[PDB]
Amino acid sequence: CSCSSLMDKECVYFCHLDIIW
Amino acid sequence: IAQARKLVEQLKMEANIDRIKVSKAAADLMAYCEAHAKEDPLLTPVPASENPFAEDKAAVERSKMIDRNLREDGEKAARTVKLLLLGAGESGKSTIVKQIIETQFSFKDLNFRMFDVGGQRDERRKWIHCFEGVTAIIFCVALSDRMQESMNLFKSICNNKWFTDTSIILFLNKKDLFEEKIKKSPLTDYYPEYAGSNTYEEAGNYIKVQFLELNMASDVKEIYSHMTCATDTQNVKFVFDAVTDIIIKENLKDCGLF
Amino acid sequence: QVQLQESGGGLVQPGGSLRLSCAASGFTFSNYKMNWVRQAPGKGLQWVSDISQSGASISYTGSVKGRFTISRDDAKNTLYLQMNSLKPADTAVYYCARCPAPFTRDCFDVTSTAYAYRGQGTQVTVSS
Amino acid sequence: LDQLRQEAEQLKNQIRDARKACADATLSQITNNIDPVGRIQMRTRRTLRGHLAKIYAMHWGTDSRLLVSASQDGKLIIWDSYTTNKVHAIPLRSSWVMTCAYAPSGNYVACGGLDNICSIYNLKTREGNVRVSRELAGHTGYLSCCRFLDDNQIVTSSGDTTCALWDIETGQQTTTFTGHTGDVMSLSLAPDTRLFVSGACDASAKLWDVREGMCRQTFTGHESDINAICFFPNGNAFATGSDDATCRLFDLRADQELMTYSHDNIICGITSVSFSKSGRLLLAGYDDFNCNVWDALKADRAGVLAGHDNRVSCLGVTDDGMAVATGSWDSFLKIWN
Amino acid sequence: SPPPCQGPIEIKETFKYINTVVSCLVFVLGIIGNSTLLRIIYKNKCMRNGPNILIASLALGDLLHIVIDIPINVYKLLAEDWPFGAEMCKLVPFIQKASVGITVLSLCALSIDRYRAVASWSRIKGIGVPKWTAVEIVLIWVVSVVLAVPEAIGFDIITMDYKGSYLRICLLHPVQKTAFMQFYKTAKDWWLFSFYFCLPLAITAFFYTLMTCEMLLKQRREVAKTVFCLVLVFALCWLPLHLSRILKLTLYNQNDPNRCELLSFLLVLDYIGINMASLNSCINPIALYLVSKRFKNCFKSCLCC
Repeated sequence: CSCSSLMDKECVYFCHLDIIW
Repeated sequence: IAQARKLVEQLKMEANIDRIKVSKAAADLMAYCEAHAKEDPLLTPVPASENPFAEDKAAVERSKMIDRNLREDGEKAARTVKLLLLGAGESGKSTIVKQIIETQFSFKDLNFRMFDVGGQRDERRKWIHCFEGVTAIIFCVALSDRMQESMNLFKSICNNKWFTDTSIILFLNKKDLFEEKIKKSPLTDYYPEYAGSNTYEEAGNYIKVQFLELNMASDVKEIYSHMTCATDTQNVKFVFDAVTDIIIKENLKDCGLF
Repeated sequence: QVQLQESGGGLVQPGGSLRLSCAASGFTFSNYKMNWVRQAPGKGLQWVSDISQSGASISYTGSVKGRFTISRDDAKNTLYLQMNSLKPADTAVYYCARCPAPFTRDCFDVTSTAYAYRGQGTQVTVSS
Repeated sequence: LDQLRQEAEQLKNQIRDARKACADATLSQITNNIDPVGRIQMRTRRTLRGHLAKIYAMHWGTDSRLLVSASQDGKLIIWDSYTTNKVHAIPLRSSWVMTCAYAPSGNYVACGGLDNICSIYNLKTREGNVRVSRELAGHTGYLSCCRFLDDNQIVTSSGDTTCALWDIETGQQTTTFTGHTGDVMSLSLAPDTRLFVSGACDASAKLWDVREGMCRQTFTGHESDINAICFFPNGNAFATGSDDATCRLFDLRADQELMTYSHDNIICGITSVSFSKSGRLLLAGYDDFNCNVWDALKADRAGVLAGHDNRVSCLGVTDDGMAVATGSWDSFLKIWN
Repeated sequence: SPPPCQGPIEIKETFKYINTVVSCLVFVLGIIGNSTLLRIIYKNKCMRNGPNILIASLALGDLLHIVIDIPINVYKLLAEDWPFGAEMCKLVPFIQKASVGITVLSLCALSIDRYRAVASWSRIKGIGVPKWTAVEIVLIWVVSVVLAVPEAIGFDIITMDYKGSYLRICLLHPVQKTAFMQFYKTAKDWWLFSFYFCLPLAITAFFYTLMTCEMLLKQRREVAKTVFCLVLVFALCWLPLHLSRILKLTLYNQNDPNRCELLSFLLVLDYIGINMASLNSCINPIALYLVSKRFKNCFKSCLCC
């Protein structure tokens, strides 16, 4: 789980709740 | 008049016998096995020293070379298509094998090893187990009209465990001779009249169904059926079709895709 | 000496009934599969009945279906076969063939010539 | 003739009465006091591999060191149990083999099968050389057991209910033994080698004498086919080991069965039998890939030899008795101790 | 930073009840289904032939995937935290990528045998365990563990604050160091969908396409359906999970204020995937019970008593 960068707070939180893949 | 007249003479030879009875024979066994108990390694543990559990190192080399050719010798047997044909003895065995007396045959990259046992006695319960693992039986009961004894063998093999997975092929031989014989004498003379017809197509089925009666006709061991003649050219072709089908089925079963 | 003695064979008009027995002895008649093999004129030894060890698995030939019944009785130590509405073609010498292997359903050489475990048989006959 | 049948029945009835009066105290009664053997434990040492098919026979040598194997492989490997070295590996014209023997002098071996021939081979006669010496033909029906009583003589059971005796030098049969109705299944020569026993598929073993070629005594106490018999050390008895799932120890001089080795859990038949050096322990193989040792005097189990996944088709004890070997349909030969 | 969201991201507690039960079933039903397939093979010598060694590979690589998927993905669905330490953040995600490698490679190696068996019937019946398979497998397992090497290196935990709540997440850092791995971060979601899903469905569907053509006596027809379903139930059990990641890469846009709703949807779809995907690895032993009588007779002796 990853996206543009950790500058975006919301997207990182999604990886918190997402399956480990 | 003379089949057991010798036996009665034999039994008299067993009668006038000086017999030492059990109340000295148990002591006879008891005396020997108690006086020899000191020398029995299994009854008594033999001392640890006497129990063991140039040319030899050369012998270790012989064993390897001997053990080498076994693998190579097994190579041919690995690829061999083992078969047997029972046919209740007298049948169209000559024509089929022409196209223990073990002949051989190879076709389309395979090595058939046909096995014919007609030289043995009727009681085959102590040696038939040697054929467990054969790829498939090949029955070739000829309609020369032994017919009956052939059926009884079909009963035995179709209901035994050693042959539970070996497919069975059934051949009706000597079609020309069979038709010539039956164009005048019907089958119903010696069989029940359920046939109700005198031809060569129904008769082949009527002879077949009797065999189908005694089998389980399972999705695996389904019989194979193609009546054959000594003036035909498709007998070996149908044998090849059945054998290659059986080999494919064994392969699939091995893959678990069966 | 394992002995299997048969009884009941006799003349019967076509379409009638007939039951015959087999009082075995010398072995344990509870763990041996057993058969009824007949030897008709103009034929060899044929296979008819296939009473298994349990008594629920019983087989028959196509010529014999819906007419013959077979049964075992350990307490009486005997085998039983019965023929109903039999046709004239049942004119054989029915023998009482025990199979060589106890504790198994392998009945392999029971109809062979000179077999050692079928009694002398009873001359069943059918008149007209 | 009717009288001949009735006469046979009458003389059979009287023979049993002669036997019945002889049996006053069964073997178990007198041998009740003796201390049983107790559970013995023999664990394998050597699993001799090299066969690619179920092995149908084996035999030891008077040296108690060299073995023999016969299998549908088509080979006749001669092993050295002490080291598991394949000393010889003979092929033969017909793959199928049901027996093998090892000459007491050690210079020969014989091996017959479903071909009606007991072909002899000159084992270690010429250095690095062994070939088919003789082929003893004219013995109808498959061949089930061969044994050497001397360099030039062989006794062979057959599928045609016969136990002919042969002369290897002339390859001609000298004296034939007849009287069995079912095909013969095994032999066992006496130590004195004037007598031998032959169990067959008529549920009756018979005692033959080599010299005058007559049936001295007929024994019957079984309920099915007799498979493999061994002959008691002292020379006056022999175990039977039939498909009846039981071993019976008969005795000469009495013409009766002394004891019966059977347990209700053993449900399969028997295919091999052997004794020990002193004869106290009886070893018998079974169709359930399990050989278990028997107390010949107490008819109680004394161990198992579970080391195979398929039928134990053969077994023998060494002449000195220091070891035991079992073969099985799993294609591995095991040497116990 | 991009614009804020109009609402929070959360997963309904109702769904938690539904999924956690399904994960429990498939966890048990797979361990028994795949451990009882191992017990069958490891006990019968005659079953150890060429293709049956691969089934042990497919089954063996299917217990690993089940074990390394449910407990760590169920735990996320409930705990929502990573107290496993820094090391395992590079270990657990590494193993599951390897395990998925064996499952798809074995399904490909198994696929060729079902063609070799029917087309090359004469030669296939050779050695019990041909040396080729002994070396075909070694590459398959070694290649798989090699291809999952990047995940261990890339993954790392971070520190962050969210809505006043401090959090740590195991993930693949967007600021990857080297060019090779930097391309990896922008390609993983396309690599996985390519090597591990599209390729096996390209291969297994290929040889099975040539086997049925070679095979084609009405029994052999039902043999195809044993395959027509096995490949079919591979795409129906794996399409969601990849579909979940593909949609994220494509339909996500941090510049859209209405985005956080989409993130919530993927969590439900992502978590279902760990069950449907785990079902496939859990379904092959079942497929052997319905066709293979030799295995079924072994299953009856193993599960009915």
